[PDB]
Amino acid sequence: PPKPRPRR
Amino acid sequence: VDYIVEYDYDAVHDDELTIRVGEIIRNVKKLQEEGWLEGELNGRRGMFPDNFVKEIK
Repeated sequence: PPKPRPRR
Repeated sequence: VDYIVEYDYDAVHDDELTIRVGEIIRNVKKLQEEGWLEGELNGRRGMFPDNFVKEIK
């Protein structure tokens, strides 16, 4: 699966 | 290059690392995948987000 650019 | 963890992150896949503030991730490589790095923590290598950490210089 794709990964997001997680947010703090 | 080593990195310090600035923000907690929880792995959402088995190839990711779960990281906690203050931890040092060793031997970090910047990945083709934008926003992600690969490095060693507690003797295990995995992926983690680049905006939760700071490069140690």
